Parts: sequence; C-alpha cells; structure tokens
Amino acid sequence: SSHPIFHRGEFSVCDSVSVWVGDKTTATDIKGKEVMVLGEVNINNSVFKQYFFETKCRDGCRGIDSKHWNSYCTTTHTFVKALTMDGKQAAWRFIRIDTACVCVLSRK
Amino acid sequence: SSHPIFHRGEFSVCDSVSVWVGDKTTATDIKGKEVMVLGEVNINNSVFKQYFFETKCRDGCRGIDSKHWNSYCTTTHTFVKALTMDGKQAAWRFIRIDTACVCVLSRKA
Amino acid sequence: VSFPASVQLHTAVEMHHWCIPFSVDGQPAPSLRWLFNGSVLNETSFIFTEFLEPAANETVRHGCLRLNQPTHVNNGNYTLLAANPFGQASASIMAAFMDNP
Amino acid sequence: VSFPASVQLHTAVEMHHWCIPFSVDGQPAPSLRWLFNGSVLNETSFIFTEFLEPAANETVRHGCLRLNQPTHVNNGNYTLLAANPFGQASASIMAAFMDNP
Repeated sequence: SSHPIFHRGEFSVCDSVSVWVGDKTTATDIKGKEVMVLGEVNINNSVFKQYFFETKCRDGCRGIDSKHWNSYCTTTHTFVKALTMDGKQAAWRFIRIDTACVCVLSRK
Repeated sequence: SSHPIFHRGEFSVCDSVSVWVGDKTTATDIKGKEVMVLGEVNINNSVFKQYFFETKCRDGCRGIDSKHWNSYCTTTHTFVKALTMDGKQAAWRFIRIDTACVCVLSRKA
Repeated sequence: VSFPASVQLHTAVEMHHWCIPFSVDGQPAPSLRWLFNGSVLNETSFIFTEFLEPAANETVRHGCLRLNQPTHVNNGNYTLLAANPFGQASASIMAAFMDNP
Repeated sequence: VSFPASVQLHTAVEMHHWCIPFSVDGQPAPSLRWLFNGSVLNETSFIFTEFLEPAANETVRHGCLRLNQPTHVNNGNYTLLAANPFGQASASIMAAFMDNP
C-alpha cells in the first residue's frame, strides 16, 4: 500500500540487518589474533549459552551527491567481551563482531 | 596536510570516536527497562572490572546531496551482555550501548 | 460536522528505525493507544508513536509506531486504539523484527 | 637514472579507517616493510599497506598503513623501511588510537 511515510520518513543511507549469533566458534581478538569462542559459559551456577548481537550490511549509498562522490556501504565492527580459548587457556577477552553498516565516501 | 590521501582517501559519511567506558552505572535492557550496571563481575573465579567498547558520533552528513536531502548523523546501538541489577537480583542481562554513528536520510520540500 | 474514528495499520517496515505505519481519521481527532499482545504498550524513548505533519484541508492523520532497534522480544501483535466521543476504532498487526533462538 | 631510497611518514589520521600516511621514492623502487615498536609487523586484513595510484611521471609513491578500527593495543611506534640496491631508508612515528583502561 501507499503510505505517506515511504516518502516523508527517516531512511538509512545504508541498509543493515540485525541477527543473534550463537554458533560462533572463532573470532579475532583485540590483538588481531584468531581465537576460539566457547559455546557456553557459567556464572557460579548453571550455563549461559554464548550468544552475540550482530548487525551487518543487508544485501553506492542512498542520498549521496554522485557528482562529487563515489560511495559504498560496508560493515563496521565493535569489540565485545567473550569467553575464549587464547590458543593456550580459557579467558575473558574482547572479540571483533559485526555491529553496523555505514557509508564510505571517496572523491571523484 | 599536503599528502594525497587527504584528498584521495576513503572518508566517513559520519565521524565517530571510540572509547572504553568503565564508569557505566545505569543502562536500559532488552526490554527497555532502566537497570543497574555493576562495576565488576565474577567470570569463573576471576574478578573482572566491567568495561565496554563504545562508539558514538563525534558531535548534515558528508557527501549527501543537500539539494534533495535533509540529513544528520546519529549514534546507533548494539546489545551486549552485562552483569546488572534489578532488585536483589544481580543478573547476566543484555544492555543497550553505543556502537556506531550513522547518517539519517530525509527528503525535503 | 463530527464523525466517528476510523483506523488502519500497515505491515511493519525497516527504515532508519522500524515503523508500523498507521492512518486514523475522526473529528474530534481520536486519542491513540497501543497494545502489545493485548496489553497496554507504554511508550518510551525507543518505542513511541509519531505523527507526520498535518496536511492542509484534511482531518486524516498519518504516522508510525516507531521502534528504535527492537529485538525478537518486540515480536508480536500490535493493536492501535483510536478513540473519540463516538466510540473506538481498532486495528491490529503482527510484526517480527528478529528471530529468537 | 638510479638513486637511493628516501622515505617519510606523516601524523596518523583517522578517516573511514585510520591511516599513517607515507611517501617513498627511489630507483629501483624500494620494497617496503613495517615495524611496530621495533619488531616486524605482519600485515593482516585489518592492518595493511595500501598504495594510492601513482601520479604522472614521478617515481614517488604515496599511501597509508591502513588500520581498520585499531585500539589502544595498536598504540606505539610505527616504522617504515624502504630498501633497494643502494641501501635502506627508515622513518618512524608514534600513533595513539585510543586511551587505555
């Protein structure tokens, strides 16, 4: 249907998609090292299966002045703590996960 | 500032800044409820100081066709697990935290 | 001339924020109220009702239930209740913003 | 005409990605290698060298050591080593990307 909002609403320059990732087994740490992600963790009790909130680019950018700029959408990341296997022992470490989808400018 | 890159480089549409946030006391959970954020957490006998990687707008967006569009940059979030408090209930809940700065498009006229 | 409230909802869509588009008519203008799964939805800064600017020569209003990054926990049936002195008009819609393992 | 390598680095700058700009000349053109705090820095998908397109008739090359979302663990002294038959040129610069905890 035709609703005024498709014309007058606030849109994104880049389209993304958020999902819940619970089958992550590897990731790169803050040292850029590849590390193993535990499927589970447990706080002085039962276990919490490790899940992650991720947002990546949904399959140039919208509203770009194509006369002076080239552009593209791309997935940026964030650092989040996680129970990992450092390649030696189990540790709480910051891993890199998808977190947003942004627009990249480049002059013409 | 005469380096070619200052001209032929890849630029952000919206500028952000990234910091480690460690003084966070309150936050809102996945249900939108204002909850308390503890400063330490016990992950397997190992006491941890609760820290967060946050990205926010550096306070219209760059490269936008301003003839046809109003626009501005804004801080978007991510949900991350954190030891919080709701009553005498210290829990492992997802909270809302800054994670990016995106450009919001809006037609004019 | 006063007339009863009329209401309609549209299938939720994702723009910058997610939005459940609505259109309501009536005069006096109806008061809006949302229900999530049959129970009242309290608006907050992340889930709130939003009207577009009023058009000239028309009583009909257009807007959105605006959801700022909702999760699977916001999946459900959304009911918009529009009320004025003649009674109440109602419209509902199912919305899914995220799966939920 | 053959000539020894010359090299310079510029203050790190945050754009879409962070970048440590560099300009290098020499004939034969030199091979490049980076150091982080005096030790070999192995390039990855997140920290690598990128050349800008060579300009018209001039052997000088410009580019960046590109850092994709670097943290405080990347803070330190970055050294670019330009080598050719004549020998080697070097340039270093300190870069802070984020304050540590």
